[PDB]
Amino acid sequence: SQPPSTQSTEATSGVNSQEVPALTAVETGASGQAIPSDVVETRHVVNYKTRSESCLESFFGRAACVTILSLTNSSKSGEEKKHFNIWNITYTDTVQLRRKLEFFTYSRFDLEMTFVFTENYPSTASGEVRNQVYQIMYIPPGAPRPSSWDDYTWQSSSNPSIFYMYGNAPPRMSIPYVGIANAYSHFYDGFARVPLEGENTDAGDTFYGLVSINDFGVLAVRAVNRSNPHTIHTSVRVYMKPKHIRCWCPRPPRAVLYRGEGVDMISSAILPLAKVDSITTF
Amino acid sequence: GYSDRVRQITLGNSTITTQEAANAIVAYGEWPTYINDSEANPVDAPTEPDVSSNRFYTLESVSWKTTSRGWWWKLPDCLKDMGMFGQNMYYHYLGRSGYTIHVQCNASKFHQGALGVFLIPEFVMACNTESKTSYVSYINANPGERGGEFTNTYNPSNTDASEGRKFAALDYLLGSGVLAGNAFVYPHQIINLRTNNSATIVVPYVNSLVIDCMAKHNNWGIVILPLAPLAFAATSSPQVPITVTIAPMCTEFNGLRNITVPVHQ
Amino acid sequence: GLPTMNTPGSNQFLTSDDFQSPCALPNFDVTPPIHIPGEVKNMMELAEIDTLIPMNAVDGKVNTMEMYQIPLNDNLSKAPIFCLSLSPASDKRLSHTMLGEILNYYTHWTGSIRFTFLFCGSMMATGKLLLSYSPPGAKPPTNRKDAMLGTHIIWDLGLQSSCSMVAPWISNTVYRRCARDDFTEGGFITCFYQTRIVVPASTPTSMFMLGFVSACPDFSVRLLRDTPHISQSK
Amino acid sequence: TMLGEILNYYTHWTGSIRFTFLFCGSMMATGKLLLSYSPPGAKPPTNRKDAMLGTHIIWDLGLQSSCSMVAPWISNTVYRRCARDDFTEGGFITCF
Amino acid sequence: GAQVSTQKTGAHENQNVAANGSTINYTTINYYKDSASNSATRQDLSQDPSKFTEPVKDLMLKTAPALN
Ligand SMILES: CCCCCCCCCCCCCC(=O)O
Repeated sequence: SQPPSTQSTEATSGVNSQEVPALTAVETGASGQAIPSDVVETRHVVNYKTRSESCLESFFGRAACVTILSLTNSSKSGEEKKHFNIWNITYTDTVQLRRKLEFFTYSRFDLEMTFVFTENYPSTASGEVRNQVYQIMYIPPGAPRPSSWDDYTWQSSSNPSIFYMYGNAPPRMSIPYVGIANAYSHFYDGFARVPLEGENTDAGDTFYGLVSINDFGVLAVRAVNRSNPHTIHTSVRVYMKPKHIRCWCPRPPRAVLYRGEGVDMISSAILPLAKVDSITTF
Repeated sequence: GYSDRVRQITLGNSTITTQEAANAIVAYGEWPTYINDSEANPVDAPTEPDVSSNRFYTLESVSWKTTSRGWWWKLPDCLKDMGMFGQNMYYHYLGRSGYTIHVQCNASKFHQGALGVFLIPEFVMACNTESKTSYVSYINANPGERGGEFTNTYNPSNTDASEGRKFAALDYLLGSGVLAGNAFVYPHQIINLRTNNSATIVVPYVNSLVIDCMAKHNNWGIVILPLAPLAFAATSSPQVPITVTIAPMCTEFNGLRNITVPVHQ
Repeated sequence: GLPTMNTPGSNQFLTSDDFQSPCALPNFDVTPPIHIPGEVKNMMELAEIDTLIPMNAVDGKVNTMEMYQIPLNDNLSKAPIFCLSLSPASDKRLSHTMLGEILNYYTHWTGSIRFTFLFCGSMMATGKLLLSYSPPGAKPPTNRKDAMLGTHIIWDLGLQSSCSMVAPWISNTVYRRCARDDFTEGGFITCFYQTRIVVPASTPTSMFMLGFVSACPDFSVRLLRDTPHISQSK
Repeated sequence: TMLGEILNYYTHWTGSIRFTFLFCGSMMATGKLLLSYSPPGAKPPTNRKDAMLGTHIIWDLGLQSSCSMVAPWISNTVYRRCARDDFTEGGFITCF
Repeated sequence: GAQVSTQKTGAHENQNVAANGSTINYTTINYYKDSASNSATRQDLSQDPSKFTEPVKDLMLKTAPALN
């Protein structure tokens, strides 16, 4: 049927009573509940507006760029190691996506990934190069990981993968919720393990937070082509769009610039507000 | 009839009365309950103490001075040596509990000031070094009933390994980069000295798991801030105590093993 | 096979597209849900929570805790206590509240806004404060005389500690632009002493109040946009 | 006390005992007190933390000027001896 | 086995009623059987702000003193 609208306003009139919507006690933890009909005379208004843009599914329904990977296909031997790039999967590489996710403490969603490729020549001289193909392989935590672009793991006998020919539409794939827990945590107030009385008093220093517990594997991305005289540099933009999303606990959004994968602050950015000239400036 | 201000909370072998509370809050509208069979993770036979761990405990008091910038606690941690709750969290690998958090602070009618009491799930705080990230020792991260304090100065050390293992507990950013003014999103109550002398918040267990390991993770933290300064006007330096009293409730444990004894100083 | 034609839009990639993609992990058994307290379904549920306004973010107060404390005195004054422009995603002091930050993800907004003030003075002190809203066609309500010709509430400080003012959705449009403009003028918010705060012997003469802002139930937003507040280097 | 005087005519007694405290200060003054009973055995509650682990009530001073703490009848016997007989230790009552 | 559902209305839709016209419809077919492959879900405007704005054990009415 018709999607439910936001609050309509009834007509009201003057009041002289012991009922007092104007006063409350925010100490109770409750917000004030006053609406215009409680403090001013109002006219009747039918409200047909809906909160659809603001639904969480809508709010998060955008493919954000998360990371950029660099691949280089070159005949120069020192570039062999650059033919292949490994990405540690995270959403923390980009501030807009992590900031939106960090409005919530926990969330559950399925994930859509999109891979957008751009090629150019980093060299001082270009020339003919045949069309390249790229392989995106997902390597789950603990799975064998390649040492080179031409290693044995690329056979992809287990690890799922995508083969993309440059110039076609960007690949897009969907990953079902894969957290071990029943929701992904965006914060973890704890340690990966508990150091005991027989250990160093500074123990735990290096294994605190979400960073020490989550491991989502890596993206092993390589050009699959043989080297050519003219080097091709490829920029791979990895996008994420969470969908079918539920969130379980609101938080203040971060007000300051991020420093790394945790909640760490840089002193140069701990001043989030602009100054005003006066408390009385309109 | 009954007033809203007057209340009695009874759990286990202890009772708390109050004559000046702004009701009580049940975070997210939910009470602590025991795990339903349909959601259970472990297949161990659970331990469910009835009136042992589920009693109120009083944490070491802190003082409210006009120069304090706030106080904080990690919740499971603050009760780690508290009788049976303490012993059960160390004997069992896993455990779960909700809490009743009661904060007390007396003042006369001539005093003014206000304390915001906020309960923050996953209260993750920033390290105090710019050379490392998510860096904090177990010991500094988990101070016990003593809690910690907030400051208004960020003085990280990119060279001193010892200071870097302490938290960068700024008051205005709640130690994590979020303006405190938005802290109100979390369940909270205000001990406004001209209105209340106490606050009560009922806390359900909130996690991604039905049950977790208590020696590793602090499900909730407690943050108390001087939202409005203390003043008496009959002294150059007024002082009132703040005392936090906590009871676990609907507590259960699994994974019985040798008692865990964490690194400590 | 079926004859087809490829219409415009084929092979583009759109950020906001809605189209089925193949599953990466076919037959994957997804970890079952449990109930987790605190479920949020809509961003407006958070917009309606009262959060503090950094009303006093002036030199020496900016980015310190004191920016949230509005001073009050037992002294004679005909001056405004504070002033605010009612533009939630523009005014420097309103933009960073929870309501402000949520609105910084939207292009337009509508509905009424509530301002709640909590007196954090002594119990022995009393007084009356005038809170008001004056729609945009007005010149700035600089004097109490201008403030009292608009929408206003006289707040008697007493047994109940706080008072909520509602600034109704008075507009020449349906939704106002979140971004600052000249056209979508917010209107003015201010406060004056209605009387004076009267303080007895041995009671502090310098009090504070905490202002809060939240969305009303008729509140909504139109289109999603990225927030201007968080930067990133390359 | 009247209870003691009646019990001094008996060799054995049983049942819970109530301790009620009336605050007689000014009306303007406020504060809180901890009233606590510990079962017999172990070391006495010489500080607040130990008193706290026992049976206790927090008394908020206000209009209701009188708080009742009840020492439940926790015992390993049926009746306790009235005499200070170590077979039937009383338990401890403190206020902090 | 397609599912027909009402479309969100737009610029040329005469009624905000959203129950006027047989044309405000779209057809969804789920082509993949793994549910993660399904397109974005339906709008759901169910809300419960009381969890965050009035989480008070003892119900109080807005017209009554907040504190009795
Ligand atoms: C062939 C390439 C497919 C790559 C699949 C990677 C799936 C990653 C799941 C999302 C993990 C991030 C969620 C979180 O940090 O809370």
